Amino acid sequence: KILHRLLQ
Amino acid sequence: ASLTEIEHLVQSVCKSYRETCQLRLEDLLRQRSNIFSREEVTGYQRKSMWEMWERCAHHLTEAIQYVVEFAKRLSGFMELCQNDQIVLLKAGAMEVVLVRMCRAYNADNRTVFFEGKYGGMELFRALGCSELISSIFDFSHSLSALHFSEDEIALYTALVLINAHRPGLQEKRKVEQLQYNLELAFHHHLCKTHRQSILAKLPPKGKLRSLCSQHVERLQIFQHLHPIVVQAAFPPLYKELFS
Ligand SMILES: CC1(C)CCC[C@](C)([C@H]2CC[C@]3(C)[C@@H]2[C@H](O)C[C@@H]2[C@@]4(C)CC[C@H](O)C(C)(C)[C@@H]4CC[C@]23C)O1
Repeated sequence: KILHRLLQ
Repeated sequence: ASLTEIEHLVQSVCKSYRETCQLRLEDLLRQRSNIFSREEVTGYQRKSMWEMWERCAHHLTEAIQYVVEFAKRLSGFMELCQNDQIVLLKAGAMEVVLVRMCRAYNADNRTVFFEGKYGGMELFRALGCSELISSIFDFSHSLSALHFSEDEIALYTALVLINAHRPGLQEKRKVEQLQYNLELAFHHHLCKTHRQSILAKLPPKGKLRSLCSQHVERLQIFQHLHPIVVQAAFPPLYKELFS
């Protein structure tokens, strides 16, 4: 997920 | 939290907000006379619906990226499990963007800063959701009337996100504590500045959720009629949060 990536 | 500590939270949230805005408020105000011509408005209106959706979803996605950066800056957020971070962002990121939109809205002529100039709601007519767009502009008009300070919009947007009632939270009591700290900071700040009168004038709860629901419903219709466009030309972050 993009969102997982953006979160770290 | 104690008094100095509540006030430090106010300050931290304000700085996080200011640091994660797309554009500086002074640059938006200085551009208020720069308004799309009739010809330019017509150009937008005549664009195909799929292309205008794609373009608008691109700008929405960029705005969402800034909200994720804001969330990451709030105390406690980065310490929540990823499930809960994503629960909060799915439920609230679009709400935050709709609140932030008031910075780009000129209540005097009912225009918004979009792609380098100010235009009215009629700029977006190609999307085929004019009732929704009208409701969004009216929501910005309601927020403009409040004349938020930076502190007030920073804290109010933090509270849109940090909401312990969201279905799916695995650490509900932690989020409860974070939300309470923020509420106490917000209300303290309003008490100190003689601005408690705004609390009665904030949008009813339900209003933001209804705008966000309308978007998802409209998206469902779009994606059904144009699935390859969504697959090929909408941003992944948008699809992850809304599809
Ligand atoms: C999904 C799609 C296509 C169709 C369904 C309806 C929305 C969500 C509209 C409604 C409001 C909408 C017109 C939005 C656009 O995507 C993106 C803008 C936008 C973020 C675009 C960039 C601008 O500088 C600004 C002022 C910050 C606006 C505010 C208004 C907003 C949110 O659009």
